[PDB]
Amino acid sequence: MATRKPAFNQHVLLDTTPLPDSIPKVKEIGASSAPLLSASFFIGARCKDYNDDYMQCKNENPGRGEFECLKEGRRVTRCARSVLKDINTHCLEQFRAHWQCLDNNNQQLWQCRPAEWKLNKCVYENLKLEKVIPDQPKNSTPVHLRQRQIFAHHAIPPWERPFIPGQPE
Amino acid sequence: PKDAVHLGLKGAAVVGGIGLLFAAVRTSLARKNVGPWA
Amino acid sequence: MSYSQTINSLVEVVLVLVPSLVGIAYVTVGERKTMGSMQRRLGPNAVGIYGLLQAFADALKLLLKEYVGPTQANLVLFFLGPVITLIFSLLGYAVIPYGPGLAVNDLSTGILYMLAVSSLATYGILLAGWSANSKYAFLGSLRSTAQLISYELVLSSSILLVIMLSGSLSLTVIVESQRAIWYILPLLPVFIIFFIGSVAETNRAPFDLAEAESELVSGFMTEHAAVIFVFFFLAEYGSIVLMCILTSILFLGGYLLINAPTVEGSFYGLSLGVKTSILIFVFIWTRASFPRIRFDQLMSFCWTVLLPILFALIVLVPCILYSFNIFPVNISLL
Amino acid sequence: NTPTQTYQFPSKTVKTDYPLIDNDPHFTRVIRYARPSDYAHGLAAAAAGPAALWLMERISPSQVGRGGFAKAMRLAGFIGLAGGFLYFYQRSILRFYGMSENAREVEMDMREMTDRVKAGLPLYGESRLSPAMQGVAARQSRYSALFFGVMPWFNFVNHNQHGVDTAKYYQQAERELEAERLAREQA
Amino acid sequence: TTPRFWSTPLKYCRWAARERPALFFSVVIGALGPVTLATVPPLRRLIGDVDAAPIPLTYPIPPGPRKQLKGYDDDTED
Amino acid sequence: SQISLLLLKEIYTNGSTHIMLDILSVLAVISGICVIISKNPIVSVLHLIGLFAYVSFYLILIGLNFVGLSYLIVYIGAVSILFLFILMLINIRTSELQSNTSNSIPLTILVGIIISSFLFKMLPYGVIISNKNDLFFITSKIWDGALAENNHISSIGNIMYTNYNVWLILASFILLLAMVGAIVITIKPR
Amino acid sequence: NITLILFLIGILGFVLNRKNIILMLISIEIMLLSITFLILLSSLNMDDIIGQTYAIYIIVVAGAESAIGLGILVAFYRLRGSIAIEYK
Amino acid sequence: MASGYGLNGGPSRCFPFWQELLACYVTNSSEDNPDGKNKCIPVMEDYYECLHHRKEAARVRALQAAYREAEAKKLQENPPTAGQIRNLGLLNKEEDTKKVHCA
Repeated sequence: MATRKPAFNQHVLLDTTPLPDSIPKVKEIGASSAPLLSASFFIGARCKDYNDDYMQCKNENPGRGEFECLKEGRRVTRCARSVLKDINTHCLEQFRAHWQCLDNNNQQLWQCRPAEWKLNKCVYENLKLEKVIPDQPKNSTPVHLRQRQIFAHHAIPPWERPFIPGQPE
Repeated sequence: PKDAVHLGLKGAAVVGGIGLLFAAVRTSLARKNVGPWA
Repeated sequence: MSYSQTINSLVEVVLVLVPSLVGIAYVTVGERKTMGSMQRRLGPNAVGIYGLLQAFADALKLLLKEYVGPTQANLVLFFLGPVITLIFSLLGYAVIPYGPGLAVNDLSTGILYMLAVSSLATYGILLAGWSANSKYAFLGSLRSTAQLISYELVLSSSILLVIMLSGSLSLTVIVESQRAIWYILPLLPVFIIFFIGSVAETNRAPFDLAEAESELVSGFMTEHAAVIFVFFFLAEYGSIVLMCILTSILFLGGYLLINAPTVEGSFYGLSLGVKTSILIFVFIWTRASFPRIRFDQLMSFCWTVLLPILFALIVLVPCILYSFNIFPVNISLL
Repeated sequence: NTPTQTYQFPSKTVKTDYPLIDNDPHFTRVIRYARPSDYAHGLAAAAAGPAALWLMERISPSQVGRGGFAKAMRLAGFIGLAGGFLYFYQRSILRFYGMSENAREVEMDMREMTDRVKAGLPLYGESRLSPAMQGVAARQSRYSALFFGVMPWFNFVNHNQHGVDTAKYYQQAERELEAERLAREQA
Repeated sequence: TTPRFWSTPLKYCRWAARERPALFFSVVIGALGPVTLATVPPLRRLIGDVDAAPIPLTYPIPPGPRKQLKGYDDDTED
Repeated sequence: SQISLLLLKEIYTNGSTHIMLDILSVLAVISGICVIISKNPIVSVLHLIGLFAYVSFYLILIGLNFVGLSYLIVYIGAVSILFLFILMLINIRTSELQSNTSNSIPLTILVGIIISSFLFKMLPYGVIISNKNDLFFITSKIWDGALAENNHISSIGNIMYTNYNVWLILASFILLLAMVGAIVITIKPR
Repeated sequence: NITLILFLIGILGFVLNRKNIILMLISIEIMLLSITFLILLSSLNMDDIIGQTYAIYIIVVAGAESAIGLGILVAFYRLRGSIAIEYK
Repeated sequence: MASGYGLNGGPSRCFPFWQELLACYVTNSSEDNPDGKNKCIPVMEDYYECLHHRKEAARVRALQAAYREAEAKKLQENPPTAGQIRNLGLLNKEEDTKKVHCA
């Protein structure tokens, strides 16, 4: 259906018809918005090649990406389920601690920095995955590793410290 | 072979229709109130 | 959601309108009691304890006072103008954030919404004054039109300098952006100018030309009595508070602090009100300090002093932003 | 270091007498590649306007007040300076547009650019602006000195979209890189 | 009385500041912009102040051929 | 047997009703009529600002928030100025006596129908829609085109000063000529 | 459809107007409004920001026209003394 | 539309159809052959179809009348209520989903 944002939508239309047997089935990701934002930088750190392969396939078949790149899409869904399972079997308390703060904080990452710095160190030492943001200014300390967040309503506590992989306490 | 009697009315409706608005323009430019049915 | 859409909308509107209409009544008593203190007087202290029921007696007295429709007056317009001014003045409270997004409409373009609603309400003053078909009300309405040709560009110019820093046009985002610094520090000349225009925008003294009592008898509202007069008073005093809120939104960090949601949400509400109440005081202090300016001189002041300076800032300010690499991202973030 | 692609963007082809070097040259190149004749003509053109208003004053006075003619000279002085600079810029850029005899410009273009190749530095240089913003800049200024009579415009953006296949510069430098290595061998 | 700029520019700039400050200081503030644009950027990069990279506003499609990925295929679903 | 198509009412997140566009549309035509049939030039200009307000409210309800607010912001100041010129240049009383006849009704009907019939085909399917088997527009969601959704005021700003800056430069010249010309012809001579 | 109806009001309010020249100048403002509305409604149907850009430039020149008109109207009134259009 | 700039800051939905028509004309029409542009006719109708939607409006009208007349005539057993539709794909409402999908 159209990508226009609706202004007079009073109804919703569904379609109980399933994808044909010729297309392999993929169990869809069951995670909601707040968990997916807390795991995004770990999805990226593990599924970049698959994510990058899907999008390059769609740019290789203009106007036909939906129908001719289905295998890549199943591959991204599977790759991104692996991280979700991995975070669950190894970081379950910290992961919930982070995306619950995110739900109460407008999904703003700067508003939940102490929960991210705990979840990230649990992910780094268990799933060996590390949050990387490209082209951050080199002079300035990265914003996700800054002790003081200027846009945070509750000030980051002095005891809570940022997590940098490869550095001990 | 063409229906002259049928054609001519069509020829009259076209040209005569133009004179209808030239008549309406004359009524509008009138300086005295006579009414729409003028 | 958890309960009905209509009920949530219902109680939110009530929580905005009712406390504001109560707040409007107390600004009128507070101004009368504040000037009196500056005037070595008391102000209202006998209509209710400490005079805290005075605005209600004034309100109730007028709704029981006889309306007059002058024979020379275009009567449908004689009633339409005050009704337009009141409705369109009170609409401006529908985009005020009493917290992050805690507004009746968290619109993406709430600053343009406020300019549209204020401009439309001044047209009621113009219409009501003309409609009366009496000399002083006619002279009052012409001054109000001269006054909007004076302050409207000034506010629109001033706000565009705030939008260059915020990058949003949404009232909450501008407040969120001030968690870095209040905009009264880097934009100090703009804050003075915007405040000056707001006083002119509200027809408050020293710019009370449309309703001047020492030059015209009541200006545009001279034929207006009973409820029509009361519509114009609630519009004016509701405009004062709204412009003080907006000045606090744009330069003083808005709600920024100087059961658990309730305790936190209260601090935002107090913080906005404290900063608004200080600016409400500055209005009353200003009416008590200065003579009335002459309407020729107000037009010349806005058009040869204020605007020339504001156009030069409009050039200067983005040049500082590009130079220091500080153009704000215009995406949704705060 | 061959890019393997030397015509990334579609460009307008114009029927001109001389070879095309650059349809959107940077302002510094237009000045740098200007001939001494271009300074001479532009300076004479700038002198022409106030000298015209002087002769009109001498032959046919305006009967203006005491300080009006000096005021008019200042305007005529500026307009001739502005008109003569546009004249001087237009004379050099046409040699870049292939719309004037440009034998000197072609060789000093082939040297400068093939120097940039062997230096590894970008032919047209580096830009603070985003790749799309560069496109808008190239599509606003290419062949834009043809409109100088109406609306002036100068390229201050270092972009890579100049209308010419860049292969000849690479195809050239490697030959200067082939001969340089061989000359070093016999030493 | 009032000086003329072209006769005595400095005496005019003093007169303009004292007697017509709102107009004269509009020209200073406005002119200060193009002075800012010509001086701050060179000195900022001089002192190592580096303009930040543009933030992504569209998915960054990688260049080059596809990487021939093995893994996460249909068999792995169960 | 098989249902296969589910029509469900949207609980929340639903849009406005399209009934209001028919209210604004009729009021906008009513108000347009009264701008020209009214005997008093001030009710005529009052209907004028009402016409722009209904057109602007229509524009806000279809999601064109900036242009609708920008229309109302610019045409209220404009109508206020037009009010100001009626007071100075028109005798209100003698104009309310400036009664007109309907000798021009027959011209109205012919001129009305002939233009409307001709320009009804010139307008496209996108607009002539919604003039017992109706069509329903269907909308869905994308994520690649939603990474940084801009507001229409920002979408215009993204190109008003680079891709289409010639229109801005020409626009500025028209405003300059109006600022110089409108003052050259009305300035006090001294 | 409101686009045609509005455009016909402004055309006849310009040609059938027997009151005064400010109402002449108003009816031009109505015609331009209807055309802008047609352009704004099409641009939403075709996902085009260019139509809104075109609309905004018809507002800026429609205000330039109405300022030049009111300026010329004042000049004419100072000398004629009536901007009333006279029939019979 | 033809510009390339849509309402959200992203590209216009009919831009790919406009670029194909321009690409087709430039790469088929020439001075040697005036009639290469006849290859551009289907490409031209598609650009108009993405703009006005008359052909997709005509298909949905046909199928929608065919569809309703079939479901109306078709035997009816039990209507899935709106609440049941609202419970499709939930966490602990397996019974409702099975009824909706008739599985």
